[PDB]
Amino acid sequence: VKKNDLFVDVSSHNGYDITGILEQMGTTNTIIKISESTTYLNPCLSAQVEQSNPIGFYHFARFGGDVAEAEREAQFFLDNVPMQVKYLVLDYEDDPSGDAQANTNACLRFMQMIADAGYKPIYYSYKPFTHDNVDYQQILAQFPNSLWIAGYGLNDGTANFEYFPSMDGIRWWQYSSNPFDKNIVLLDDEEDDKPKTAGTWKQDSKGWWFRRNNGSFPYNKWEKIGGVWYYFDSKGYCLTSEWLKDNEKWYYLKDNGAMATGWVLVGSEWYYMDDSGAMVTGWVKYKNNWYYMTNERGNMVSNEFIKSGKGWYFMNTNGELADNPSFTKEPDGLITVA
Repeated sequence: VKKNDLFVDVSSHNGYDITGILEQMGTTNTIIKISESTTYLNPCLSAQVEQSNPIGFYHFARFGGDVAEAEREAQFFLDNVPMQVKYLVLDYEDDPSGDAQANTNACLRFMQMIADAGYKPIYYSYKPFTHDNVDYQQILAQFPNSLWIAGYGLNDGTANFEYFPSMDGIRWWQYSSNPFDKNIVLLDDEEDDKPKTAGTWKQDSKGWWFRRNNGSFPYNKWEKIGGVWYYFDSKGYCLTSEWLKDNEKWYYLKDNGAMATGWVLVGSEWYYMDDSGAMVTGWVKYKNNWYYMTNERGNMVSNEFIKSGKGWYFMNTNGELADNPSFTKEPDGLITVA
């Protein structure tokens, strides 16, 4: 998954049919409850797996601050993982001990075991609980960017940035349980592999071209090099800081030539491209601020509305704000948080 992707998390509380909530949510990404303690298994596991595309599974912790117990709970969990996925989650939100350090050590042990098994460990919880019962800084010390934090705000079923939990290392955000658990991804999955580069970059007085291994070079095409997409013009130079329309869609090649993904600053204006590099039009929220973006006839427009109090204010060409809010009721657009 990548920044701003969504996923649902379920347990027996969701039943043997989760096709409905996956449709409402508009994704098949799930994290499914496998187990709890050393003796309980979610009986809906196989149906839920079957109806979705899991990116992880989770375990509901009951070990408190007892390390030996955490070990046994991890093994029971691991022994019941039905398929390989990137992540396995430690759901730590109940039965903490009085000793906050014992709690931390037991969490670290659970997590260390998931790693040793060849998965990425995640610590899941909510802020006030985490603050009272562990040293999360010690978790992040061993497992950077491994947190999945819950913080619902008004819990009205949408992601509302005002209530974003502030903690270091948050990878994913459970932003609501109304009417089922909803999550948004804050960080791209890690890709700790040496990128390829099937050739060598050359710079001449006109620009950058790519000499492939075989001596030829890309021209009039997209080509992925070192994991990154570039577009090369008819003369073999990669485009830089330029718009490109390809098959009806709009792409933006950054100053280093890489196809923009996500929010990208073009001069002084913000544009949002999806995971594929294709510009998204209409209303898109960027944390607290709203942008209405269009590209009719190749005329690229980014209407920015800056938040202030309960209102949002249009920003003119001269970077000037109106005295009064342009709107107080948010449009129903795409919410991004990064």
